[PDB]
Amino acid sequence: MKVILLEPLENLGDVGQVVDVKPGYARNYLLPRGLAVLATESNLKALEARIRAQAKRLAERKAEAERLKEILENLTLTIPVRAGETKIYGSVTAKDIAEALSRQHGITIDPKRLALEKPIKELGEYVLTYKPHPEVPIQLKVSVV
Amino acid sequence: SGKRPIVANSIQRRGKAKREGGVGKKTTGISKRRQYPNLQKVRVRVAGQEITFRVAASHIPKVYELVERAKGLRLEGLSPKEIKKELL
RNA sequence: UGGGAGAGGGUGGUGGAAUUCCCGGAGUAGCGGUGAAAUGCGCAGAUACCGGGAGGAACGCCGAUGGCGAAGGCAGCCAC
RNA sequence: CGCGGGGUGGAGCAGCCUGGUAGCUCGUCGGGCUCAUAACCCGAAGGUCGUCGGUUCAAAUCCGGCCCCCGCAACCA
RNA sequence: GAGCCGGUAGCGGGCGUGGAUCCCUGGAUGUCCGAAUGGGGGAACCCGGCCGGCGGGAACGCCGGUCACCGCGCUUUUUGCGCGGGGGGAACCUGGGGAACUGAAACAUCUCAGUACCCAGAGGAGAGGAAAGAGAAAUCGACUCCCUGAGUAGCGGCGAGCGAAAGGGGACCAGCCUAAACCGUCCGGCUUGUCCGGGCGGGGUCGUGGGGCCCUCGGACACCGAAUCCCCAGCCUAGCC
RNA sequence: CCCCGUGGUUCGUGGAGCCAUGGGGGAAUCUGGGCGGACCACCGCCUAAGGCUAAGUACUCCGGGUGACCGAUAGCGCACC
RNA sequence: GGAGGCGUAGGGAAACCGAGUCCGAACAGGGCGUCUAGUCCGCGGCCGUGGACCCGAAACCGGGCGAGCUAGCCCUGGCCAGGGUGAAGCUGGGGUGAGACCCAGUGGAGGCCCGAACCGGUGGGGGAUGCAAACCCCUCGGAUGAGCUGGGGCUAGGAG
RNA sequence: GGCGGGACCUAAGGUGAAGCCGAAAGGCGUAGCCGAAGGGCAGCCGGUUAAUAUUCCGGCCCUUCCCGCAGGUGCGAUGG
RNA sequence: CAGGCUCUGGCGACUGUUUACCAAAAACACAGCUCUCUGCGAACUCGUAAGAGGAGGUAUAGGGAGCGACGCUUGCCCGG
RNA sequence: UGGCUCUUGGUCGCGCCUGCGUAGGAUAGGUGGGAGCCUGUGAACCCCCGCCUCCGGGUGGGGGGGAGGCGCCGGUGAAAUACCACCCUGGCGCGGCUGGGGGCCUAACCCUCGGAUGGGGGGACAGCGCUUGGCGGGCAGUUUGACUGGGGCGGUCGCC
RNA sequence: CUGACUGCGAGGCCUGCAAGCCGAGCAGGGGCGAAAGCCGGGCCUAGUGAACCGGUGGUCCCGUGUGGAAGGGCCAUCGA
Ligand SMILES: [Mg+2]
Ligand SMILES: [Mg+2]
Ligand SMILES: [Mg+2]
Ligand SMILES: [Mg+2]
Ligand SMILES: [Mg+2]
Ligand SMILES: [Mg+2]
Ligand SMILES: [Mg+2]
Ligand SMILES: [Mg+2]
Ligand SMILES: [Mg+2]
Ligand SMILES: [Mg+2]
Ligand SMILES: [Mg+2]
Ligand SMILES: [Mg+2]
Ligand SMILES: [Mg+2]
Ligand SMILES: [Mg+2]
Ligand SMILES: [Mg+2]
Ligand SMILES: [Mg+2]
Ligand SMILES: [Mg+2]
Ligand SMILES: [Mg+2]
Ligand SMILES: [Mg+2]
Ligand SMILES: [Mg+2]
Ligand SMILES: [Mg+2]
Ligand SMILES: [Mg+2]
Ligand SMILES: [Mg+2]
Ligand SMILES: [Mg+2]
Ligand SMILES: [Mg+2]
Ligand SMILES: [Mg+2]
Ligand SMILES: [Mg+2]
Ligand SMILES: [Mg+2]
Ligand SMILES: [Mg+2]
Ligand SMILES: [Mg+2]
Ligand SMILES: [Mg+2]
Ligand SMILES: [Mg+2]
Ligand SMILES: [Mg+2]
Ligand SMILES: [Mg+2]
Ligand SMILES: [Mg+2]
Ligand SMILES: [Mg+2]
Ligand SMILES: [Mg+2]
Ligand SMILES: [Mg+2]
Ligand SMILES: [Mg+2]
Ligand SMILES: [Mg+2]
Ligand SMILES: [Mg+2]
Ligand SMILES: [Mg+2]
Ligand SMILES: [Mg+2]
Ligand SMILES: [Mg+2]
Ligand SMILES: [Mg+2]
Ligand SMILES: [Mg+2]
Ligand SMILES: [Mg+2]
Ligand SMILES: [Mg+2]
Ligand SMILES: [Mg+2]
Ligand SMILES: [Mg+2]
Ligand SMILES: [Mg+2]
Ligand SMILES: [Mg+2]
Ligand SMILES: [Mg+2]
Ligand SMILES: [Mg+2]
Ligand SMILES: [Mg+2]
Ligand SMILES: [Mg+2]
Ligand SMILES: [Mg+2]
Ligand SMILES: [Mg+2]
Ligand SMILES: [Mg+2]
Ligand SMILES: [Mg+2]
Ligand SMILES: [Mg+2]
Ligand SMILES: [Mg+2]
Ligand SMILES: [Mg+2]
Ligand SMILES: [Mg+2]
Ligand SMILES: [Mg+2]
Ligand SMILES: [Mg+2]
Ligand SMILES: [Mg+2]
Ligand SMILES: [Mg+2]
Ligand SMILES: [Mg+2]
Ligand SMILES: [Mg+2]
Ligand SMILES: [Mg+2]
Ligand SMILES: [Mg+2]
Ligand SMILES: [Mg+2]
Ligand SMILES: [Mg+2]
Ligand SMILES: [Mg+2]
Ligand SMILES: [Mg+2]
Ligand SMILES: [Mg+2]
Ligand SMILES: [Mg+2]
Ligand SMILES: [Mg+2]
Ligand SMILES: [Mg+2]
Ligand SMILES: [Mg+2]
Ligand SMILES: [Mg+2]
Ligand SMILES: [Mg+2]
Ligand SMILES: [Mg+2]
Ligand SMILES: [Mg+2]
Ligand SMILES: [Mg+2]
Ligand SMILES: [Mg+2]
Ligand SMILES: [Mg+2]
Ligand SMILES: [Mg+2]
Ligand SMILES: [Mg+2]
Ligand SMILES: [Mg+2]
Ligand SMILES: [Mg+2]
Ligand SMILES: [Mg+2]
Ligand SMILES: [Mg+2]
Ligand SMILES: [Mg+2]
Ligand SMILES: [Mg+2]
Ligand SMILES: [Mg+2]
Ligand SMILES: [Mg+2]
Ligand SMILES: [Mg+2]
Ligand SMILES: [Mg+2]
Ligand SMILES: [Mg+2]
Ligand SMILES: [Mg+2]
Ligand SMILES: [Mg+2]
Ligand SMILES: [Mg+2]
Ligand SMILES: [Mg+2]
Ligand SMILES: [Mg+2]
Ligand SMILES: [Mg+2]
Ligand SMILES: [Mg+2]
Ligand SMILES: [Mg+2]
Ligand SMILES: [Mg+2]
Ligand SMILES: [Mg+2]
Ligand SMILES: [Mg+2]
Ligand SMILES: [Mg+2]
Ligand SMILES: [Mg+2]
Ligand SMILES: [Mg+2]
Ligand SMILES: [Mg+2]
Ligand SMILES: [Mg+2]
Ligand SMILES: [Mg+2]
Ligand SMILES: [Mg+2]
Ligand SMILES: [Mg+2]
Ligand SMILES: [Mg+2]
Ligand SMILES: [Mg+2]
Ligand SMILES: [Mg+2]
Ligand SMILES: [Mg+2]
Ligand SMILES: [Mg+2]
Ligand SMILES: [Mg+2]
Ligand SMILES: [Mg+2]
Ligand SMILES: [Mg+2]
Ligand SMILES: [Mg+2]
Ligand SMILES: [Mg+2]
Ligand SMILES: [Mg+2]
Ligand SMILES: [Mg+2]
Ligand SMILES: [Mg+2]
Ligand SMILES: [Mg+2]
Ligand SMILES: [Mg+2]
Ligand SMILES: [Mg+2]
Ligand SMILES: [Mg+2]
Ligand SMILES: [Mg+2]
Ligand SMILES: [Mg+2]
Ligand SMILES: [Mg+2]
Ligand SMILES: [Mg+2]
Ligand SMILES: [Mg+2]
Ligand SMILES: [Mg+2]
Ligand SMILES: [Mg+2]
Ligand SMILES: [Mg+2]
Ligand SMILES: [Mg+2]
Ligand SMILES: [Mg+2]
Ligand SMILES: [Mg+2]
Ligand SMILES: [Mg+2]
Ligand SMILES: [Mg+2]
Ligand SMILES: [Mg+2]
Ligand SMILES: [Mg+2]
Ligand SMILES: [Mg+2]
Ligand SMILES: [Mg+2]
Ligand SMILES: [Mg+2]
Ligand SMILES: [Mg+2]
Ligand SMILES: [Mg+2]
Ligand SMILES: [Mg+2]
Ligand SMILES: [Mg+2]
Ligand SMILES: [Mg+2]
Ligand SMILES: [Mg+2]
Ligand SMILES: [Mg+2]
Ligand SMILES: [Mg+2]
Ligand SMILES: [Mg+2]
Ligand SMILES: [Mg+2]
Ligand SMILES: [Mg+2]
Ligand SMILES: [Mg+2]
Ligand SMILES: [Mg+2]
Ligand SMILES: [Mg+2]
Ligand SMILES: [Mg+2]
Ligand SMILES: [Mg+2]
Ligand SMILES: [Mg+2]
Ligand SMILES: [Mg+2]
Ligand SMILES: [Mg+2]
Ligand SMILES: [Mg+2]
Ligand SMILES: [Mg+2]
Ligand SMILES: [Mg+2]
Ligand SMILES: [Mg+2]
Ligand SMILES: [Mg+2]
Ligand SMILES: [Mg+2]
Ligand SMILES: [Mg+2]
Ligand SMILES: [Mg+2]
Ligand SMILES: [Mg+2]
Ligand SMILES: [Mg+2]
Ligand SMILES: [Mg+2]
Ligand SMILES: [Mg+2]
Ligand SMILES: [Mg+2]
Ligand SMILES: [Mg+2]
Ligand SMILES: [Mg+2]
Ligand SMILES: [Mg+2]
Ligand SMILES: [Mg+2]
Ligand SMILES: [Mg+2]
Ligand SMILES: [Mg+2]
Ligand SMILES: [Mg+2]
Ligand SMILES: [Mg+2]
Ligand SMILES: [Mg+2]
Ligand SMILES: [Mg+2]
Ligand SMILES: [Mg+2]
Ligand SMILES: [Mg+2]
Ligand SMILES: [Mg+2]
Ligand SMILES: [Mg+2]
Ligand SMILES: [Mg+2]
Ligand SMILES: [Mg+2]
Ligand SMILES: [Mg+2]
Ligand SMILES: [Mg+2]
Ligand SMILES: [Mg+2]
Ligand SMILES: [Mg+2]
Ligand SMILES: [Mg+2]
Ligand SMILES: [Mg+2]
Ligand SMILES: [Mg+2]
Ligand SMILES: [Mg+2]
Ligand SMILES: [Mg+2]
Ligand SMILES: [Mg+2]
Ligand SMILES: [Mg+2]
Ligand SMILES: [Mg+2]
Ligand SMILES: [Mg+2]
Ligand SMILES: [Mg+2]
Ligand SMILES: [Mg+2]
Ligand SMILES: [Mg+2]
Ligand SMILES: [Mg+2]
Ligand SMILES: [Mg+2]
Ligand SMILES: [Mg+2]
Repeated sequence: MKVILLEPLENLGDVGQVVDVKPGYARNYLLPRGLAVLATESNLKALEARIRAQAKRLAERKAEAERLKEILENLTLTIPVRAGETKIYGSVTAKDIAEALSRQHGITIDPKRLALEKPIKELGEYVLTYKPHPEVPIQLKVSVV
Repeated sequence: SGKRPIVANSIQRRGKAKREGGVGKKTTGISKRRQYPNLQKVRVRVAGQEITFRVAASHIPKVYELVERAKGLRLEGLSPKEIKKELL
């Protein structure tokens, strides 16, 4: 019988797959113990939702990180800070960045996604990196003045 | 019996023993026999409680298939027998 | 009173050896048996050999020109 | 009638499969030996391998047909 | 329209043209039993719960209503509410089950026979019914029943027996609803999704195939019309000239 | 639909179809699918796996009508409690 | 009311042919068939299929009714005069190392004995259209047991 | 009201909610219920009628229930 | 009211049971012997089944068969 | 009617491989292509191993190694040995396909336990449904000839 | 040398039916003899079995709407 396993099963396969197993094995084990479900014409449909949804869901999430890819790449981030001769007065972390970035223009970004752990304590310009999408990063130009 | 989605009252028919050649001639010895329908028990969860089906071998899936249509149903509160009826 | 020797007797328990049987392992044409041979046993897998198990009976060497008891009779081993 | 197994010395069997080997037991005759049969030991005659036929260098062997026995399930107006 | 208080007189006592008896129609009353049903039970008996009533009535008794069970819907569950069933019926009918004698001059196939009988179910009927038909006619056109086809075709220890249809002639004549595609709604499931499926409503019903969604048509006034509903004609339930 | 076991039909295994279904395998949606007596081709027929349907037909407990039907051993078992 | 039926053509299994046709190569022979004949109704004789002149089994099969008789069992009651015999055990004494065992007394066992009720029915007689579809008289067996018996209950037709 | 039976109990057996099986009819069966010469249960002597009598009458004796009351106590069940 | 007795043989040990209504026996039953099945959801029995009995028993138990107290004893033949 | 795992037979193509009576140099499985060819796509010879086994040779992996290594033919025999083409006997490896065998499991199914949406035991067995064959007077229907100095036993039954 | 021929058959024996039995002559074709002529088995009278069921070969036939196949009929012959 055709079934839909919603659980990493050794011999069978990973979640969401469709494999036909022996009747009993599914009628007295899988289905009963809540591992897979009788893949009827009904569930096959609701499965297409699982696919199409999650699909265009991250395909539109990567399509939105496509707008930040175009604008965050062709723009420099000038940060008006104080500094002695080489190193900075205050100190710029990932907040002083996503903050003055949301202000100087209005772009909404998280200091969490922004790939930087080092609390910038030197003056000059650098090339940061932001991670909106796992496979579509964006090098955010810096300019700590 | 046979009273389930199957509905297969075991009907009797003839069971005749024949001696012959087949391509030489043929004769017989007739009797009456009761042909029962292969019928097994099917226990299944179904919402709260459990539930048994004295169903046939043919219409086994029909049960679990029905259990599927049952998810689109609203039931609860001590429903041993009443589940079956309200179960189509 | 004090010591000793002993298969003296009865009870409960216990040890190894070996026989047969069954299981498992390996292996093949013969095994067995007599003066000789047959009956019998084995290609359905015997004999020979290896491992595990079951059971009963009798106790090798010590042991003898030996000991013990009334006679019959009494022997592996421990205790009563 | 259809299926498959074989016919091997006076007799049965191994050889057959996957051809280069007629051998084995007993009988029987002569020899050894014994009180005697026997055991046991030496040697020997007897088989176109049921038949006819084919392929091969050679056919008991592999194969076709023919004769017979034995086995098999089935059949009988 | 003159008598009457059944058969049925007698004993006894009454009633009727202020129109009885009698005949019809509707209503009332209808103990106890019996599907029996509050519970029990050996039918016509026995005991009881709750509300109300009667009696000095608390005991006790009586009276009136009420309380079986099963199904479907309502109750989100339990507890209640409504609709229905149960049982009987000469014969008839469909369905579920189903002999043997007997015959074959024996008997086992075959026969009797789907007969007898059993059981369940229906109703004034039942069954069946608009084609996944028939069958050889580029034919018929639901079903049922009568005649015919025909003791034919064919079936058969090819024995005994068994025995059909097409078609033709007549009776009567009727054709509809739905599931699914598709659109809308309320509920909970949940992996929460542009969905799953439940119910509901719109939609749709077919053989030259039909339907659905989209596009064009103007697409509606119209037409078809109840197997339902209302009225009435007539008609049966007493009589009169 | 196919096969195994059977019922119906005129059909008793028979060249055995068609209709039904107890067991098993197990599909498609008009380029679908059954059928016209094994089976193939060709030609034609018909749309299965939901339901409903008046009339014509059966019967006679019951009321009526009639009889080359009986007339009390007949005729229903019973003319009559 | 002509649907339908019989008849006006037969031969052959059939294809088919036709006053002919079948076998066969046949212009032989021969089998069958032409030379014309009917239908419809009434009545009567006989036959078929029906119960089929009339009366009669032993049987068989379906469904149902009975264990108030008879058999067994389940449940709960009841009954069994009187007499006899005298096991075990027990006690005392004897005995032995202790004991076995012995004796006496006590004791009251038993599908024990005899014998009524009670149950049954051996042998003879009668009875035989009986008092009676199994009785009567004499006689005889059991009689605390596998006993008899009341009431309640279960089991049945190839079944009990 | 007092004997016998029921408005008490249970026995085999029957019935039979639950539950199980059977082509139909039906078959099995826990609980409870039904079911008795068994368990529980308060009347003895005598008189009187043409006929009935622990039944009517006499004498002596007794039970259940309801209501009220005085006193005593954690009272109370289909459950132990 | 109220045994006639004795001796000897056959069968069956014995009390018991039977052919209501021609047979009470030498027949059957019996204690005890042997064989055989059965490891428990037992074998066997009734039922289509559910189930029940077996048995709220467990190989010293239960089913079947034969023989028939007790004593002595039970021989040879698996070819069918 | 299920999970896993060891094991084993069948089977289809393909990969690799065993098959030695003498003669001829030999150990030529069949018929043939073909005198050319294998080798730096590194050989002859050595060293280690799996395996067939006629007792001697062959074949695959790897390393040393460095330029050779085979053959027709004459020969002899039934035929010929560069390499190559296919196939036969039997074998090994691959996956498909399908069946047998054993062991463990738990969840179907069954049993069971102060009721459990659970725990324990059995376990893909059993039970049951369909189909297969068999045993099967426990039960059912039914046959069991006739002539005949009665029947039965005996003899006979057609033809000359 | 294969007349142990095919297609036939006037007539007649026998006889309840069915079955049995003789056969001139015709045609095709064939053997023997010069020919006439003979040959449709054996000097003759027993050496056998209706029908159904089916088998094997053959064939002008039938073939379920149509070509064809299955199946069948016909001639031959088989299993009492
Ligand atoms: Mg679908
Ligand atoms: Mg700037
Ligand atoms: Mg600045
Ligand atoms: Mg199934
Ligand atoms: Mg299936
Ligand atoms: Mg409800
Ligand atoms: Mg001292
Ligand atoms: Mg000592
Ligand atoms: Mg010892
Ligand atoms: Mg030897
Ligand atoms: Mg031997
Ligand atoms: Mg041997
Ligand atoms: Mg001595
Ligand atoms: Mg074969
Ligand atoms: Mg064989
Ligand atoms: Mg030999
Ligand atoms: Mg010799
Ligand atoms: Mg030979
Ligand atoms: Mg030869
Ligand atoms: Mg045979
Ligand atoms: Mg009067
Ligand atoms: Mg009045
Ligand atoms: Mg009136
Ligand atoms: Mg009235
Ligand atoms: Mg009643
Ligand atoms: Mg009521
Ligand atoms: Mg009141
Ligand atoms: Mg009261
Ligand atoms: Mg009341
Ligand atoms: Mg409800
Ligand atoms: Mg509510
Ligand atoms: Mg509701
Ligand atoms: Mg409710
Ligand atoms: Mg609801
Ligand atoms: Mg309501
Ligand atoms: Mg009602
Ligand atoms: Mg009714
Ligand atoms: Mg009714
Ligand atoms: Mg009727
Ligand atoms: Mg009927
Ligand atoms: Mg007859
Ligand atoms: Mg007879
Ligand atoms: Mg008959
Ligand atoms: Mg019959
Ligand atoms: Mg019939
Ligand atoms: Mg029927
Ligand atoms: Mg019927
Ligand atoms: Mg009815
Ligand atoms: Mg109708
Ligand atoms: Mg209908
Ligand atoms: Mg047709
Ligand atoms: Mg009419
Ligand atoms: Mg007719
Ligand atoms: Mg016949
Ligand atoms: Mg008939
Ligand atoms: Mg018939
Ligand atoms: Mg018929
Ligand atoms: Mg017609
Ligand atoms: Mg739907
Ligand atoms: Mg839908
Ligand atoms: Mg929606
Ligand atoms: Mg809808
Ligand atoms: Mg609508
Ligand atoms: Mg509509
Ligand atoms: Mg269309
Ligand atoms: Mg119009
Ligand atoms: Mg109009
Ligand atoms: Mg209008
Ligand atoms: Mg009007
Ligand atoms: Mg009128
Ligand atoms: Mg009227
Ligand atoms: Mg009038
Ligand atoms: Mg079909
Ligand atoms: Mg067809
Ligand atoms: Mg089916
Ligand atoms: Mg399967
Ligand atoms: Mg489509
Ligand atoms: Mg058709
Ligand atoms: Mg068809
Ligand atoms: Mg056809
Ligand atoms: Mg076509
Ligand atoms: Mg339809
Ligand atoms: Mg009429
Ligand atoms: Mg009248
Ligand atoms: Mg009348
Ligand atoms: Mg008259
Ligand atoms: Mg007159
Ligand atoms: Mg009369
Ligand atoms: Mg004709
Ligand atoms: Mg004809
Ligand atoms: Mg002819
Ligand atoms: Mg002529
Ligand atoms: Mg003429
Ligand atoms: Mg004429
Ligand atoms: Mg004429
Ligand atoms: Mg005439
Ligand atoms: Mg005339
Ligand atoms: Mg007449
Ligand atoms: Mg006449
Ligand atoms: Mg006549
Ligand atoms: Mg007649
Ligand atoms: Mg008579
Ligand atoms: Mg008669
Ligand atoms: Mg009979
Ligand atoms: Mg009785
Ligand atoms: Mg008494
Ligand atoms: Mg007394
Ligand atoms: Mg006494
Ligand atoms: Mg005394
Ligand atoms: Mg004494
Ligand atoms: Mg003493
Ligand atoms: Mg003493
Ligand atoms: Mg003493
Ligand atoms: Mg003493
Ligand atoms: Mg003494
Ligand atoms: Mg003593
Ligand atoms: Mg004494
Ligand atoms: Mg004493
Ligand atoms: Mg005394
Ligand atoms: Mg006594
Ligand atoms: Mg006595
Ligand atoms: Mg008596
Ligand atoms: Mg008597
Ligand atoms: Mg006597
Ligand atoms: Mg006498
Ligand atoms: Mg006696
Ligand atoms: Mg006595
Ligand atoms: Mg009694
Ligand atoms: Mg009864
Ligand atoms: Mg009361
Ligand atoms: Mg009870
Ligand atoms: Mg009951
Ligand atoms: Mg009962
Ligand atoms: Mg009970
Ligand atoms: Mg009762
Ligand atoms: Mg009772
Ligand atoms: Mg009492
Ligand atoms: Mg008193
Ligand atoms: Mg008086
Ligand atoms: Mg008084
Ligand atoms: Mg007071
Ligand atoms: Mg307290
Ligand atoms: Mg208290
Ligand atoms: Mg207290
Ligand atoms: Mg307290
Ligand atoms: Mg207290
Ligand atoms: Mg003597
Ligand atoms: Mg005796
Ligand atoms: Mg006796
Ligand atoms: Mg004895
Ligand atoms: Mg004796
Ligand atoms: Mg008795
Ligand atoms: Mg008795
Ligand atoms: Mg008696
Ligand atoms: Mg008697
Ligand atoms: Mg007597
Ligand atoms: Mg006696
Ligand atoms: Mg007896
Ligand atoms: Mg006896
Ligand atoms: Mg004995
Ligand atoms: Mg049974
Ligand atoms: Mg039981
Ligand atoms: Mg029990
Ligand atoms: Mg019990
Ligand atoms: Mg025993
Ligand atoms: Mg005896
Ligand atoms: Mg004896
Ligand atoms: Mg013995
Ligand atoms: Mg003996
Ligand atoms: Mg002897
Ligand atoms: Mg034997
Ligand atoms: Mg033997
Ligand atoms: Mg399996
Ligand atoms: Mg299986
Ligand atoms: Mg499977
Ligand atoms: Mg399987
Ligand atoms: Mg395997
Ligand atoms: Mg292997
Ligand atoms: Mg493989
Ligand atoms: Mg040489
Ligand atoms: Mg050499
Ligand atoms: Mg190359
Ligand atoms: Mg190396
Ligand atoms: Mg190295
Ligand atoms: Mg190398
Ligand atoms: Mg190298
Ligand atoms: Mg080297
Ligand atoms: Mg050359
Ligand atoms: Mg190979
Ligand atoms: Mg595979
Ligand atoms: Mg596979
Ligand atoms: Mg296993
Ligand atoms: Mg295990
Ligand atoms: Mg475990
Ligand atoms: Mg386990
Ligand atoms: Mg478990
Ligand atoms: Mg476990
Ligand atoms: Mg299952
Ligand atoms: Mg249990
Ligand atoms: Mg469990
Ligand atoms: Mg296993
Ligand atoms: Mg199985
Ligand atoms: Mg069978
Ligand atoms: Mg037997
Ligand atoms: Mg018999
Ligand atoms: Mg038999
Ligand atoms: Mg008969
Ligand atoms: Mg016969
Ligand atoms: Mg006779
Ligand atoms: Mg004669
Ligand atoms: Mg005579
Ligand atoms: Mg010539
Ligand atoms: Mg003749
Ligand atoms: Mg001539
Ligand atoms: Mg001649
Ligand atoms: Mg002759
Ligand atoms: Mg002759
Ligand atoms: Mg021809
Ligand atoms: Mg031809
Ligand atoms: Mg034709
Ligand atoms: Mg033919
Ligand atoms: Mg022959």
